[PDB]
Amino acid sequence: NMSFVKETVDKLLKGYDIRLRPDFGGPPVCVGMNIDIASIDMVSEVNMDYTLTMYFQQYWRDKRLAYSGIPLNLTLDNRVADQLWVPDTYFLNDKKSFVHGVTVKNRMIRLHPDGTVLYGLRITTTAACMMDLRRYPLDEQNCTLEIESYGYTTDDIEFYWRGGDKAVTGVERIELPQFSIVEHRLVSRNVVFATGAYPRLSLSFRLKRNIGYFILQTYMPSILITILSWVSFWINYDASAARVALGITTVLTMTTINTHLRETLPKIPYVKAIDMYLMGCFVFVFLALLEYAFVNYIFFSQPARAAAIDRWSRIVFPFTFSLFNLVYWLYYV
Amino acid sequence: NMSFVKETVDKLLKGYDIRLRPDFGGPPVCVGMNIDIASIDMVSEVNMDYTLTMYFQQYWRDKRLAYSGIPLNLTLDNRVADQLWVPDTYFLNDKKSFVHGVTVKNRMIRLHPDGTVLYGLRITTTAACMMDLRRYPLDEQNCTLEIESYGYTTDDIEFYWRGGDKAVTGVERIELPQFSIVEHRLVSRNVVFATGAYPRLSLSFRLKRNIGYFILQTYMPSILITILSWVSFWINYDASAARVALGITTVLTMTTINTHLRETLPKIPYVKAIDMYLMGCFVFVFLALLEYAFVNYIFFSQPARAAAIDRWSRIVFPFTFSLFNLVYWLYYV
Amino acid sequence: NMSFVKETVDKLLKGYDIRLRPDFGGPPVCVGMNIDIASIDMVSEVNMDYTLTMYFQQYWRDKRLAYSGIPLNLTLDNRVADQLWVPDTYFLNDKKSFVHGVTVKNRMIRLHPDGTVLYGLRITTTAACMMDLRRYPLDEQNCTLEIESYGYTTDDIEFYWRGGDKAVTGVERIELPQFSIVEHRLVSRNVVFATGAYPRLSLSFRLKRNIGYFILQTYMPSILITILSWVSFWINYDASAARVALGITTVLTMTTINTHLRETLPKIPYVKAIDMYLMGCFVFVFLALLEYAFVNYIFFSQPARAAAIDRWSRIVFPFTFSLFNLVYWLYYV
Amino acid sequence: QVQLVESGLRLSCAASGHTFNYPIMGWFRQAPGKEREFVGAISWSGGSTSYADSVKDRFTISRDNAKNTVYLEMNNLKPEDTAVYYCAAKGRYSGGLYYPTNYDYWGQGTQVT
Amino acid sequence: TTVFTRILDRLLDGYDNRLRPGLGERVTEVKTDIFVTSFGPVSDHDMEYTIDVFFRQSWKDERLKFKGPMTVLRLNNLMASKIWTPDTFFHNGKKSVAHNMTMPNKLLRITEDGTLLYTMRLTVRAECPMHLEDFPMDAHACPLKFGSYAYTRAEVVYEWTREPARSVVVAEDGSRLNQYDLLGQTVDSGIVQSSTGEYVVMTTHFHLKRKIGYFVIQTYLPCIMTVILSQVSFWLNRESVPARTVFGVTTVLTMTTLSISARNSLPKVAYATAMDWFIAVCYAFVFSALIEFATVNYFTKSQPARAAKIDRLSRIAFPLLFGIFNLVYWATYLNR
Amino acid sequence: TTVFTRILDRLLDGYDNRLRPGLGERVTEVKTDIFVTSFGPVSDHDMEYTIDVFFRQSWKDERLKFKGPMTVLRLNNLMASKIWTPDTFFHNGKKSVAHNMTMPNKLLRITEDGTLLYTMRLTVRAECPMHLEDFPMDAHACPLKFGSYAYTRAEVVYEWTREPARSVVVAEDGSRLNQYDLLGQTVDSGIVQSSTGEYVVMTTHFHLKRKIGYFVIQTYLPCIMTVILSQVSFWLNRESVPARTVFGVTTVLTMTTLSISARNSLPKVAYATAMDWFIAVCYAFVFSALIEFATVNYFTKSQPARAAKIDRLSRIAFPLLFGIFNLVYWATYLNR
Ligand SMILES: *[C@@H]1O[C@H](CO)[C@@H](O[C@@H]2O[C@H](CO)[C@@H](O[C@@H]3O[C@H](CO[C@H]4O[C@H](CO)[C@@H](O)[C@H](O)[C@@H]4O)[C@@H](O)[C@H](O[C@H]4O[C@H](CO)[C@@H](O)[C@H](O)[C@@H]4O)[C@@H]3O)[C@H](O)[C@H]2NC(C)=O)[C@H](O)[C@H]1NC(C)=O
Ligand SMILES: *[C@@H]1O[C@H](CO)[C@@H](O[C@@H]2O[C@H](CO)[C@@H](O[C@@H]3O[C@H](CO[C@H]4O[C@H](CO)[C@@H](O)[C@H](O)[C@@H]4O)[C@@H](O)[C@H](O[C@H]4O[C@H](CO)[C@@H](O)[C@H](O)[C@@H]4O)[C@@H]3O)[C@H](O)[C@H]2NC(C)=O)[C@H](O)[C@H]1NC(C)=O
Ligand SMILES: CCCCCCCC/C=C/CCCCCCCC(=O)O[C@@H](COC(=O)CCCCCCCCCCCCCCC)COP(=O)([O-])OCC[N+](C)(C)C
Ligand SMILES: CCCCCCCC/C=C\CCCCCCCC(=O)O[C@@H](COC(=O)CCCCCCCCCCCCCCC)COP(=O)([O-])OCC[N+](C)(C)C
Ligand SMILES: *[C@@H]1O[C@H](CO)[C@@H](O[C@@H]2O[C@H](CO)[C@@H](O)[C@H](O)[C@H]2NC(C)=O)[C@H](O)[C@H]1NC(C)=O
Ligand SMILES: [Cl-]
Ligand SMILES: [Cl-]
Repeated sequence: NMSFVKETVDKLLKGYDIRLRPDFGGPPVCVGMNIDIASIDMVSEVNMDYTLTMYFQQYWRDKRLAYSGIPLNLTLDNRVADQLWVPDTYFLNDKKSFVHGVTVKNRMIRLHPDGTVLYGLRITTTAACMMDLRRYPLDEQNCTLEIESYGYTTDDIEFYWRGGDKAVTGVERIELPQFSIVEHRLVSRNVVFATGAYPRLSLSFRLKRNIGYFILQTYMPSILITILSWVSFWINYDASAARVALGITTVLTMTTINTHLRETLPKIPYVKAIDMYLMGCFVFVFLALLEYAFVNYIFFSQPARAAAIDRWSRIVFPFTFSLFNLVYWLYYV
Repeated sequence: NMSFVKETVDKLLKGYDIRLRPDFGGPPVCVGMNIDIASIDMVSEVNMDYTLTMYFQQYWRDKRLAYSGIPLNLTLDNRVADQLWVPDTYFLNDKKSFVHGVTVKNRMIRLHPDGTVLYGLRITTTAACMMDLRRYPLDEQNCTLEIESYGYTTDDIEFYWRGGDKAVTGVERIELPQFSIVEHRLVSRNVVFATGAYPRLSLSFRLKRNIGYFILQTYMPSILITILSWVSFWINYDASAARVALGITTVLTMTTINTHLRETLPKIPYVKAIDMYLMGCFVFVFLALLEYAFVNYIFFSQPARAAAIDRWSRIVFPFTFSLFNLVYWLYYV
Repeated sequence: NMSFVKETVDKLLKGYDIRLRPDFGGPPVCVGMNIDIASIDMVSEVNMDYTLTMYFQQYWRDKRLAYSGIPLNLTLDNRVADQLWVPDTYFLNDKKSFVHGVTVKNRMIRLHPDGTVLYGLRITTTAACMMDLRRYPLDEQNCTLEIESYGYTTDDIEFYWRGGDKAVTGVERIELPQFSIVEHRLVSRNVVFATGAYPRLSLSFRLKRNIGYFILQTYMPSILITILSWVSFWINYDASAARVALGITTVLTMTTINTHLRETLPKIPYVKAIDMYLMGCFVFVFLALLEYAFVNYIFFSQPARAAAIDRWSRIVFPFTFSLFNLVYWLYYV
Repeated sequence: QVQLVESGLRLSCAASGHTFNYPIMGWFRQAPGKEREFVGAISWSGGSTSYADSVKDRFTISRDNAKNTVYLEMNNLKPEDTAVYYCAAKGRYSGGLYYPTNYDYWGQGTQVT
Repeated sequence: TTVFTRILDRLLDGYDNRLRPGLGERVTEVKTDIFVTSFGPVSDHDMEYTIDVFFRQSWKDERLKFKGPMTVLRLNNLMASKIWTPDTFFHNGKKSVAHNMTMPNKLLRITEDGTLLYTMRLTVRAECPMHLEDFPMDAHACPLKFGSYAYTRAEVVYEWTREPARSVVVAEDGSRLNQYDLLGQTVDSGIVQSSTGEYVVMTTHFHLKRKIGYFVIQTYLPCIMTVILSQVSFWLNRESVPARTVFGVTTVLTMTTLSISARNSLPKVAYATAMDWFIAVCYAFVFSALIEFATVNYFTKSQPARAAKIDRLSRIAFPLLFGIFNLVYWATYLNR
Repeated sequence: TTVFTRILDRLLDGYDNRLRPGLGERVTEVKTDIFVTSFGPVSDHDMEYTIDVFFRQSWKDERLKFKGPMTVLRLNNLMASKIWTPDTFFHNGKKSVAHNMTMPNKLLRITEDGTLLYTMRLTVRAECPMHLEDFPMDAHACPLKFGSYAYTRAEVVYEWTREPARSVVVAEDGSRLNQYDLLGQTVDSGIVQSSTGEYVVMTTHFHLKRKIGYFVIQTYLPCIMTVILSQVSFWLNRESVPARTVFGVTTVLTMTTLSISARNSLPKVAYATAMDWFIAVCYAFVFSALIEFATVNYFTKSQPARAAKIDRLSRIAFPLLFGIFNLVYWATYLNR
């Protein structure tokens, strides 16, 4: 009977005090939390953040809302959430959040006969993730979400993951364009500020970056240009114009590659692994041009010495480049 | 006397049903519209839209608001607009709109003794303009604003331009740096959807792009480089280094121009007139280098044939480039 | 005694009709205005607008708010501004404005015993400023802020600057990154639309662009490349490879400078002064390479004539470049 | 500041100075027994034109920015056109187009009959 | 007029909008249709698309049954804030807009027998996970899923207002696509399961195919002509060492410029697209042409016959291999 | 349960939130402190910085005394909307955010004697006027000033809740700076005057020092090596005219590429930074090397001794001048 259900619902909210938490002045109210991760959008190194869309559910008990005589769980219109008490949960490390509002506010209130309240929201939040891009693009990041109570201390409210380690779902279904989620972790703790101790839940992911794109587009061109720089050692030192043209155009190509990578890669103003590799390649081609200049200086008075220097360079340059690559890839992997 | 005016207005609003349109259940209500254009701030080919700021005035009659004893047209505070019936006018092709709200909401309500309401808004609207850019930068666009009733069919509401062709004013206030308004048009019609037939007004502008910037910045560099590539035909064929350097560096200069023009120009992913011109110039410089390659191949055993090919190139290339330019500039203009 | 102040405030607001202006049906209300400029952030040439933050103060008199027995000026909570009549002031040439609202609505209401109301707001506004860039980057602009009444014509409201020319403060303190403020001006007038005559206040600034950055960055590289182009005249005319390499590489460098300086400069597509200078420099390097073409073609049979052409070019090219510079720097400066 | 001069059936208005702050030029005529009447208006830049209701298809307004000139050619003159003519400049945010008060700088008079 | 005011007030007398129609008795049944007014831009970088629609819902609520002179009441949209409406949301939505100028773009209509028609105008940004391996010869199926947020399948079900193919209608002029062709759409319904229960979901897939002309005229043709240029070097004289060296090194520089340019328009993905493979093969060919000249120049003095043979065989091998690779590449990626 | 409801109702019985505490009798003393959870990004282009704070205020309102079983009421944030709160604002704030997910991030606590503790979580974008004549070796002192918008010094005053140096506390892991080092902070208070009266202002300066390694590895070293490469040309044979011409002109082009790239990372100011001077001097050196080759080549067939002399003197003159310039430049900009 719709009249009976209406009477029960507006009897529950008759003298309800939204200003007071359940069991106000008594023991803390326990709030369980569940998360369903719908998607993880753009991870950003320039902005040092990640966007996350989730279904965020909170479960608690409010004895003022217990009802009898109706053997059903009452899914109510979401607007009734403006008349109940709900926990003041917030995300410490978020920078911009919103609840979706098309075609209505993506909010759910479900009541149960013993006063149990289930409260769902759909949130897109841009949380802050500190990145350590010293080893970029061979880096591994750890990005978190910090769930906390703003007003209530541990004497008023306590959080827990409802379902243990199964509380958060949808992580294995996530696919990222540039990363791959190695692992995710759930943590429960307390944090003390000058105003008191508050309960804290933490959801962390460990992201590992994919290298194939970089191995194809930011390392192979530089390696090929450096190898092309060694072609000049096999040309006779008589051909001055040929060797000078080859060396100086190799330097120009290296400069072009570096300066366009600077504006293509994310603009992170400190040194990384890719920067060291590109600098090493630039130094190698500069040294090949320097070697030709030295040989050209002496090849008239001492022809045999210039020929010997060219022949030794043919061996030394590839071997030293291989050694440099070996040290680099052992240190950064 | 403030009290008499206040009681008159309170009487007018007392017993007023906002949920019902004027003459509800009877003949349709007629709404007259004026637009005074403050500006067209932006036209975007990347996003295919344009931003427009306007003063939008609506005129109608509601007999429930007819008042006597005060021979003055009551200019009321904007907040009173929240208590009356207004038409549910919308713009079908708008993506993002707002009513200016500093220092107060830019809204005006004025009443007349016979119950005639004048209702004014100040609106910035981004409206979608689908552009055929196949002739860019020599293109001509047509951008429209569609004004419709969302909820009321032709049985309920009727639109008209108040003042005929003088309804929309301020067209001369439009200052687009790269376009120039050719003509604006007013149209009135009906549109049928699965829910019914609705009145429609349409305000359209014709835009002509300014070609001078593109001639100075895009066509002249390519023309000069293509001409420079013909210098090779006047250099003796024994000078292999000079002619090879000239040809390959003209190819590199054309490639640099095209690749940088791809970034500088708005990203319109299909073929336009400028792309055809640049590809034609690239083909021309490529053919000049090919001509030298052939001449250098055959010049050792048949000097007469090589000299003849050089002499004929000196005429054929300028003539063919002139013909290509003639066809292009006759087709696209 | 807070009770007496509370009852006085309640008495003032009891029976108060916010929909009617002071002296409704009588003489117009005179509103004085002050502005304190706090910053001018970004004078943009792409969008042709500027951002301005200010403290906007309005003064008027309302006898309905006159109180006695309290020898104080009542600074009230800003929410009481929602219970009074405030002028419908708006900025006629704004594109997007807001009133700051952290930590609360940045707004002030101060009442005086005789009914004088002081109403303060803190506003950040983006305002349109149409720019004549035909002399860029040697240009001078004039940017305005227009203040008008949206609903009340001159039969109801009047505007004036409070303090005369001292009304607007903080202009001398402003430090724009790329301009310098030369003079600001205050104007009061009337403006007639089809709906009637409205009061208008106008605050204008005159800006002169700083040029030293462009001299060091935009003009000198082009001048140096053009000077380097004349080195070809001092190389022997039989050295084909050296002279052709020099000419075509200077053409490539000039092209690189132009294509990468169009991106740095504002992307407003029409001609400017720097564009003309860059095109002149491009034409000069092009003509140097063409001159070598002539000399190379002629020198085989007429060495004296070719040497004469080179010797004359060594004087003609710098002289004509100096003449071009003289005409340019007299036409624009 | 914009200085306006008149020349010249045909009339020509030539302006000098800060013609960018005043992008719109307008023609007005004053009758002894009436008020000043709007005749036409031309934008310096875009070239868009507006005319009065009683001067359509008879008077025409054009512009050449090369010498900063705006031209008004008059055809099929009628006896009701005996008035003293003026050319005026209107600011960018000066309001309506048909009202002489909105125009800042006015030219000198001219009799046509 | 006052008659209709009385009827409207009588309808809302004791009405409880917190409760769905037929709560505790039956299942609320909602019939839906979509009129797409414009299929907006598709973004590969954000993996999403935009779409503007009229979203129409219909259901039955006996509490709003009335009787009067008119059969249907076409009410103002504010009335919809006083009755129960479905809480439909788009599962893959990202940030949608319920349009609000100059009034809320909503219509509510009540038939005399209690049928509610509720329509609104929406701009929906939806996520479209794309597999860009075959870029730019890739076809996509961008989805749009909607359903109830709080009511499970035991309380609220959704159905298409007519046969499912005819319940999503795209306007004739409604296509804001620049680099895609909208081939068609398929329409379906199903059940989804979440931790809070079983829900009904209504799905539409829009099938798109990228247009290739821009990339051909911007990337493929310049790269092919650069490779042909690099192979043209084999016909120059072995004696002109500076000429052939300048040819090879400047062709490498041109290929580097072209590939750097083509990298900017390519979406950032870990895997290699088709364009990446093409660019890599062109780069390898140009590099090999320079290495071939170095080899020929090595033997040009001591073994001239070998140098001539290497040049002569290269003049055939390089074009043949490039033609074979082009044939294989286009055959693989065009009849996919 | 009902006891606290009636306590709150009695507290709000007759309370006027339009009147400040102690109005007409004393000065409302407000104590303030700030907990910086993260010092956000600093932008040179927009001349601003972001900062995320817990902003805490505390004052006394005699109208809000109570007696009950508890000494402190730790209430909902909505209660704060019903009482008088200070109208604090940030004098150089640009566009700040009071966070609102999932509820308003505010807490109000009332003590039995009438003491109010009021805390909110904010994100503030604030102006930081930067002098960039020493870029990229520039240090800045970004301010943050706050105070009452409407209440003059005779009505509301502000104090730091403890010692001024200990009232602004930065979290250990709260530093989102990639380009700068947060050296420290200075905390002060003062008085400002304006057209409306005299106001108390509270100031915090955050001292930032830019990190230079990125520009050393990206701009300074390539420019230095390009200049050294240009000066290497003096050691090539004079008879090798095409070689030396190609060397000089291609080095000029390489310097042009480097200068263009380094010119996009600079902030768009209208004066000369340290980077601009370095780049200009390097450009001049490369240009002068090419001019020197031209001069030497002009004398090779008429006065070979003079050409040899010019080359052998340039080989010493150019490196010495470049080294002296580098010593002066780094001594000037690094000891500063
Ligand atoms: C990304 O980086 C973050 C750090 O920034 C990592 O987060 C840490 O994760 C570890 C677990 O991997 C956490 O350690 C665990 O903390 C629990 C809570 O500690 C609080 O509460 C206890 C009382 O319950 C107090 O004693 C303590 O001081 C804290 O206040 C503990 O319960 C856990 O105990 C486990 O280990 C101990 C032995 O060390 C055993 O005896 C226990 O039985 C139990 O197994 C544990 O100590 C740590 O707190 C997290 N730090 C933060 C700041 O959140 C993420 O893991 C990382 N992401 C990924 C994917 O790895
Ligand atoms: C940026 O560009 C704007 C224009 O777009 C310039 O604004 C103009 O500024 C001048 C002043 O420099 C304004 O001219 C002044 O207008 C005053 C008001 O005029 C109105 O009211 C009078 C009646 O009082 C009417 O007759 C008139 O039609 C207007 O409705 C006048 O009072 C001023 O007169 C003063 O000078 C004259 C001589 O020129 C004397 O005879 C007077 O006695 C008196 O001293 C004056 O005419 C002009 O109106 C402004 N234009 C607009 C559109 O607002 C800015 O100055 C410019 N910025 C900078 C920094 O230069
Ligand atoms: C054969 C095989 C070869 C292989 C090669 C492989 C090569 C591989 C690569 C190699 C390149 C490695 C570059 C490392 C750069 C580190 C910079 C640094 O730490 O600076 C610090 C000190 O520095 C200073 O205080 C001054 C820095 C500028 C000095 C310039 C000297 C120029 C001399 C010219 C003489 C001209 C003479 C001319 C004569 C004719 C300051 O650092 P910070 O401020 O704390 O911030 C930095 C940290 N950050 C990253 C977070 C920003
Ligand atoms: C003096 C003389 C002066 C002359 C001046 C001349 C000036 C000339 C100026 C301009 C020229 C302009 C040309 C424009 C071309 C546009 C592309 C095109 O055709 O698209 C069409 C088809 O496209 C395709 O099918 C793409 C693949 C085609 C096959 C390419 C094979 C290359 C083989 C190389 C072998 C090398 C072997 C080397 C051996 C050594 C249409 O495509 P769309 O409609 O855009 O989209 C369709 C998308 N869809 C198909 C996925 C659904
Ligand atoms: C109302 O909600 C309660 C609590 O979720 C439901 O009871 C659960 O039912 C599931 C059915 O699979 C069991 O697995 C749980 O163990 C039950 N929990 C408890 C505490 O009883 C109840 O069934 C729901 N009512 C209806 C009509 O669905
Ligand atoms: Cl598209
Ligand atoms: Cl930073």
